[PDB]
Amino acid sequence: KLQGHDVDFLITHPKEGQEAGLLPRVMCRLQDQGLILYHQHQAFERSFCIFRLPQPP
DNA sequence: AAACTATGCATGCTCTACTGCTTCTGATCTAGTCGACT
Ligand SMILES: Nc1ncnc2c1ncn2[C@H]1C[C@H](O)[C@@H](COP(=O)(O)NP(=O)(O)OP(=O)(O)O)O1
Ligand SMILES: [Mg+2]
Repeated sequence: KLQGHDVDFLITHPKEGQEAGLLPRVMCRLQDQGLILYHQHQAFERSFCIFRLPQPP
């Protein structure tokens, strides 16, 4: 598809047994960066958000 | 020699405080239902 309504990703680690708490850390880091308008919760393995994309113009 | 007053005792009622036991209430928590999303 060339058009959509959302962008969906899947995060994994080829090595077994390391992504115990990956998502909270990445989400909080992005929030510190200042891009998440909405976090589903503001250990979980799923979340939907509303990113803040800066357009080139 | 008699009357007044200092001293004390015995008892009931009341404020005040303190310690301990029991019960009630505010606060900390899992099941059911509807709804959101993917
Ligand atoms: N009700 C459901 N039942 C089963 N699987 C589902 C599902 N809803 C989603 N999935 C699975 C399959 C879906 O591909 C994926 C999430 O896809 P989306 O972001 O909800 N819709 P997409 O991005 O594909 O299209 P568009 O750009 O037009 O909005 O999760
Ligand atoms: Mg999507």
